[PDB]
Amino acid sequence: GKGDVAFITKGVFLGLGISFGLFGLVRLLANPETPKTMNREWQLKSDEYLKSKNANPWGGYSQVQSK
Amino acid sequence: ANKVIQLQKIFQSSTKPLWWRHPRSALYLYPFYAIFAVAVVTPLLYIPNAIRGIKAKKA
Amino acid sequence: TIAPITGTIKRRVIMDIVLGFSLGGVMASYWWWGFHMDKINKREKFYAELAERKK
Amino acid sequence: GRIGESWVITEGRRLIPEIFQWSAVLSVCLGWPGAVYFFSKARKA
Amino acid sequence: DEETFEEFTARYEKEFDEAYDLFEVQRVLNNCFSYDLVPAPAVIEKALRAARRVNDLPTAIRVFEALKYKVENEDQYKAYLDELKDVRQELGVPLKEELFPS
Amino acid sequence: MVQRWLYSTNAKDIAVLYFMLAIFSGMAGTAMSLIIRLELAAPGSQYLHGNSQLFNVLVVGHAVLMIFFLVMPALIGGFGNYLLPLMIGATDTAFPRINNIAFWVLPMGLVCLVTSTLVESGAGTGWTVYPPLSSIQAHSGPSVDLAIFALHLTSISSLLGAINFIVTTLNMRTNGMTMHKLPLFVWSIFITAFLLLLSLPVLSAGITMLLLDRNFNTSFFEVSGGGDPILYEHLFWFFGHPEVYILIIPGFGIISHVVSTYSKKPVFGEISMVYAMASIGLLGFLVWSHHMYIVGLDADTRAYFTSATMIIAIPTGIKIFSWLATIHGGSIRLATPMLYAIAFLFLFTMGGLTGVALANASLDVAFHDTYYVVGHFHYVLSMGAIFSLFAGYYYWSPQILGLNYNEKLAQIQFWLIFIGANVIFFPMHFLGINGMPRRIPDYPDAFAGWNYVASIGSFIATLSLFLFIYILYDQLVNGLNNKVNNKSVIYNKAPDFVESNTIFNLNTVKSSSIEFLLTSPPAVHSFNTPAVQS
Amino acid sequence: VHFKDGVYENIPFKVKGRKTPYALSHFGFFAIGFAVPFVACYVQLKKSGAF
Amino acid sequence: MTHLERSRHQQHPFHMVMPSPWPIVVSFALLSLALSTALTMHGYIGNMNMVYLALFVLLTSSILWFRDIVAEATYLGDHTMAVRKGINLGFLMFVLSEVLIFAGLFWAYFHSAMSPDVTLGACWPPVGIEAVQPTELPLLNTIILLSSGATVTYSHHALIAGNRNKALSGLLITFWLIVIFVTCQYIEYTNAAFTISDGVYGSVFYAGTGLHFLHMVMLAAMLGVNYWRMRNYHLTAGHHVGYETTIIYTHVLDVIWLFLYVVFYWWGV
Amino acid sequence: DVPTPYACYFQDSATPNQEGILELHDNIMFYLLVILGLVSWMLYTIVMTYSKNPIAYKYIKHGQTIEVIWTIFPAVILLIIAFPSFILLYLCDEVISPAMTIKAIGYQWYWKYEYSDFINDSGETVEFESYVIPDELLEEGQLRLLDTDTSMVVPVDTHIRFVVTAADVIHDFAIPSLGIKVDATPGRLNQVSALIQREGVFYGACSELCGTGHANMPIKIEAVSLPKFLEWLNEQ
Ligand code: HEA
Ligand code: HEA
Ligand code: CUA
Ligand SMILES: [Ca+2]
Ligand SMILES: [Cu+2]
Ligand SMILES: [Mg+2]
Repeated sequence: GKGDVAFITKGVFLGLGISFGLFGLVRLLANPETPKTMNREWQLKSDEYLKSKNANPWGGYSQVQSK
Repeated sequence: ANKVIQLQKIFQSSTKPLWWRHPRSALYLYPFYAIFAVAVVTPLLYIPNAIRGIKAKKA
Repeated sequence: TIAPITGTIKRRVIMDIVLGFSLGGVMASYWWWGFHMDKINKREKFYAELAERKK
Repeated sequence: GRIGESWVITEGRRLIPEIFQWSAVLSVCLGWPGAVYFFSKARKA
Repeated sequence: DEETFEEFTARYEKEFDEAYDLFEVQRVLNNCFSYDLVPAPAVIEKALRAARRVNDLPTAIRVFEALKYKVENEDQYKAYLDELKDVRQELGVPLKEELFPS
Repeated sequence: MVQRWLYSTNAKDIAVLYFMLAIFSGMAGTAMSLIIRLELAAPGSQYLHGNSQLFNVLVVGHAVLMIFFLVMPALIGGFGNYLLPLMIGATDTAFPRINNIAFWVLPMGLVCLVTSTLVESGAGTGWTVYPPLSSIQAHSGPSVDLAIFALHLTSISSLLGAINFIVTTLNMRTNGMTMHKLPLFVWSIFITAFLLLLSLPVLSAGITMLLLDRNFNTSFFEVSGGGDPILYEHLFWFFGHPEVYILIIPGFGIISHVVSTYSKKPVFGEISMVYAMASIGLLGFLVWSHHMYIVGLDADTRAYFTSATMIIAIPTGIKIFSWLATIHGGSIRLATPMLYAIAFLFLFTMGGLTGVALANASLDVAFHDTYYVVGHFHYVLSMGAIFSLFAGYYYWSPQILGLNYNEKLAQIQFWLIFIGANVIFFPMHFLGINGMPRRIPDYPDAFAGWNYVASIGSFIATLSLFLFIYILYDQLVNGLNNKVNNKSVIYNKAPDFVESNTIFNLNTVKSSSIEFLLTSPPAVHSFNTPAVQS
Repeated sequence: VHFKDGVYENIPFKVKGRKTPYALSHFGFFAIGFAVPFVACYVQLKKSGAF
Repeated sequence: MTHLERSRHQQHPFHMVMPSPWPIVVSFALLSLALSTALTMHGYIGNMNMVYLALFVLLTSSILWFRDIVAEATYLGDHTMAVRKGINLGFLMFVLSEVLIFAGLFWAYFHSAMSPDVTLGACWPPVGIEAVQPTELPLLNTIILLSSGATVTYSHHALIAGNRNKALSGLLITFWLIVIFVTCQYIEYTNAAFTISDGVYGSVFYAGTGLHFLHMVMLAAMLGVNYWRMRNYHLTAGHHVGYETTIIYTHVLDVIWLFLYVVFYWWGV
Repeated sequence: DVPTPYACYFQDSATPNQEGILELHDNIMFYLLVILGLVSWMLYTIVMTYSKNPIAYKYIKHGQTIEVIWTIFPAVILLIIAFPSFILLYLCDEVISPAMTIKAIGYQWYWKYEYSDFINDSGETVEFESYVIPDELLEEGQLRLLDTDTSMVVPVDTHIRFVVTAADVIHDFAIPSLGIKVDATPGRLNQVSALIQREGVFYGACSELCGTGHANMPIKIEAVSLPKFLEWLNEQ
């Protein structure tokens, strides 16, 4: 009644934002060093190998997902 | 020796709890609480050595 | 007169069930003939070009 | 008798917008990972 | 129920005639509009006279609100309003749209 | 104060002790799942410094706590012991000291499970504690013994409560209530108690066999000695599929109550719902080897088991079509139990359709021990049984507590858990169909993309759990004021369209069960004279 | 035994008339439950030399 | 009777049990038993005194619970007809649960025997294992069980028929025959070639018949308490339900011993 | 052949078993999407046209002429999805005239492969253990938690029979793009077949909880042509 749909829309978006922010703040407490394979150069050098071995022909083989 | 009416007249006309209403209940109930009180807390004393990893002396 | 107006939930559930089967049918037919029969064709043109790369 | 507007008109003008609303709600309820993949770096954009 | 429409009207005419207070006329009106048919004009007329006997005016307005919600068109509603007009003006009940105009 | 709660003998007190333990252990299992899902967020060691044994121990604790210490003592232990005597008109359960020991053996299972975690390394074996990993060669120490004793004490509780339930609804029904005129929740607890009584023996036999194998040098599942671990798989899963139908059948009863009272029309074909529940319970004993499709059975074995696993889609389909038919043509009052029931009716069917994908042993070679299976069962568990559990709480809490909850906060909590659970468990099908295996603390780097979004959704789910904790606090403190102001729904049924606001006031509650006619918080002696029914 | 009826007498814990705030008991009941796996994690990481 | 005096009773036939400490006492005894055996199995406790104390506390707490049940049924008159029907139904569900435990054990035997391993030699009973022959002592053990049922049947029907000496003597004969069976099983277990560690054969054999042995020693205990309560006039001619449960228990232990006999001693040799 | 980031479908098939598994999965998913569209459309339209309905049709309880229909119609759709499933089930079990056997024994956190046919000029059985390359010794470009130090090499267009067992606990020899999943239990020997249709390299992993090294236990299969297989086998 009279603007409680708006309240339980704002509360849902606020809960999503608080969850994203606290997820970020406890991702800041993880291991400081990601594995060596999670950069762009390693993944291009793995797609090198996969192209040489004809991997995943009709789908895709490319492994690059990081920067 | 057919004491059942005489015991009905005690168990129904009583104020005490049901496990206390017999005359011989102080002979069962007072040792049992001591035996129970050591039986439930002595493994709880060995819980920290089991966490630390200290085995008992056997040799 | 006013002729009897009866049975609107009958024809309503009949059109609702028919519409539900038709919407599920167009979703599933898109699934098959647009995703599955693209994956199949990308697979089989690879196998048919392999069977000529082997002469 | 069949007084009034036809039932195909009466229920088409009710069922037509709810088809589109169902399509929108179903595609946001199922295709929400497409919105993450579109902004992920694996798309190379 | 394997009921025909005519058995429905003859059941609910004599069901409205035997209601004796406001609980009963509202109850009978509820469980006659809770079917998959708009009631015939005769049983709506019997419902109006029954709400007259119990002397409650908003139930005789809610009758017309209920059949507005119950018919398929607005021309079926206007057909009810045509030949239910005489009993409505005789009892003197207003329709809700002309009572609370938006 | 010690005689009402320690020496307890009324079912309505043992039910709230069950509920307190259930929500405590659910906080424990949700914390364990948060640690699991936080470690799984990215490749490499993140929070547990390597140490995959600790990951496996946490997975064991998460599964055992959430199944045997949240869903069973919540649904069966709380709701059955509270509501089945009140809905059959019984003054109490038959055998009430049994009903008290069936609660008080659960904190003891909890403390032995927690010290199973604290001794040498914990039992990291899965919740299906398979030998030879669960043996004495691969798991040295008292960890697995204490986990087996936790399962023993929980099986003692759920067997004694099952005997209690069967006898108290075959014997203590009030004086108009034939078996055909039972509520659907009573039929749920009834059929669940038979499944418990028929299935918990074989589990107790199998894990006592395992315990004797570990400690008494006997060889039931030791290969160098004549054993076979496939015998453990058979003896476990003959309990294990009846266990998961035990988890869901009271959920079916709760949903059939909620959907009917918020559609304001009765359930479409009630006796066919009873027949469907009984058929699910009967057929659940014939399907146990669909968890054993890979172990090396024959082809005709697997053909029968696909057939029998497939033909349980018929009574569940009858139930779900009946739920859609009993909301069709209704007057839906969108309250929080109704929101949870509609979310059940969608997400449970999605989990069941992935279940019939898994039912084909031809296809289950592509999906066994993958995260696809994890997606199926976490759908039908944390969106079937947890959603029906939340529906039962929001449906019965103000009646049986006397205190209303904040309605807007409840709907915020619902939408947050409905978003968050979807975000956890929907990408698991993508991971499982691409080949990601189960029970791994670390994965290849190609699985990072959906694992990250799943652990983002994990925080939404636990945020809604924290909101639920605050909803409990606001209900316990301000629950008498929520009736006065407009922060809560006081009547779960509105007046009918021609029912006056004053004619509604003499008949405020219109229910088909006794639970909503009682005094709020119900009396210590409900039914002094027996209730009567035509 | 005849027990008390009413609104707050069905729960084993005290809510209204307390010398301490109720939120203490309420949130410390659940923070212990949320904190059992962290005690588990701490002792099984101190046993494995990671701390 | 008048309304004023009918209002001083219960209006419904069901036992509203008084609050009792033995549920939480037996629960803590099961805790102490679990925590004691899981630490003496792995050497964190020196001797078996903790396990002995825990089993003793468990047994005495169960005895005090049964004493209170006897007190309610005899000295307070709380067991009406509906309560009797409920107790009989609960005991029937209990014996169905135990028959299902034995069905799991028979499944274990059959899964080891229907097609055995290669490490025993595609053989049943395995090579080197000297199996117990079904003719000597287990035949006497079937005879003294089929006869124990025949004794307890006339003891029951003479309890109904008004006889006192013909029921007490039949109960005494039943109890002594049960302890004859238990001592004969002890003699077989001592003079058996294989042990419980001698492979899967000794495992399944001693599991099945040792669970039956434990059920028979509890059967001897409840036959003894039925003799005590019949001599001390607790049991009556129309209201003897613990006796009836013991009769049901004898007649299901008889048929599961027969299944153990024909499976473990005839088909499996 | 290898998982890709953000993927949502199967890996690309390499055997007829996996390419049949994909078709059966899509055929099941067809009717599954029909049923999902039906129940989601009903669940949408009911709560969007009866949430604003003030009169509930409270006398609809039986529906006899349509309860039989929604009992019968799930059964015939079960029959339709069960017709190809039985054909695939009874096609994938026959291991008829294979040209190669390979044993795969799962130890705790390595696999041990054993070509046992003595088609060599050496005439002796070929075995080797394949361990995961640890993360600190990965040379650059290698796939983490997938690459091994030694490999299992198999010729193409050859019926191969994998005989799978274990040594201490239960493992699982699983390669998804080949579509083989087979439990290695320490008592028995299972078998699967494959026919590799294209050369390449296909990865898999232990899909059964082995313990604390369960994630560190991969499978790597190089399928080559038969000359290159022979020249590989001539060494090891
Ligand atoms: C009861 C069933 C149940 C529930 C609810 C959950 C809930 C969750 N589970 Fe899990 N899970 C299992 C049963 C369950 N799980 C089982 C059986 C396994 C197998 C273990 C094995 O492989 O051996 C498993 C394993 C498992 C895996 C696979 C990991 C692996 O294979 O090793 C993952 C993946 O991240 C996971 C995560 C989660 C997450 C993030 C939640 C989140 O959904 C948590 C969010 C849920 C809530 C917030 C619920 C509300 C909380 C309450 C306390 C309800 C209170 C309400 C009242 C009391 C009225 N759990
Ligand atoms: C809440 C408990 C629960 C419920 C209700 C179910 C329901 C079902 N489950 Fe599930 N399952 C689990 C809990 C549950 N499951 C757990 C815990 C595991 C993993 C254990 C472990 O490994 O640790 C598991 C894993 C599991 C496996 C093992 C796979 C593997 O481990 O490799 C299989 C195999 O067949 C299976 C199938 C099914 C089927 C066919 C149903 C059916 O009952 C579903 C029926 C419902 C529907 C079918 C949808 C509604 C119907 C219609 C809309 C009608 C029209 C539809 C059709 C005609 C198809 N599930
Ligand atoms: Cu080998 Cu897991
Ligand atoms: Ca990780
Ligand atoms: Cu199952
Ligand atoms: Mg497996």
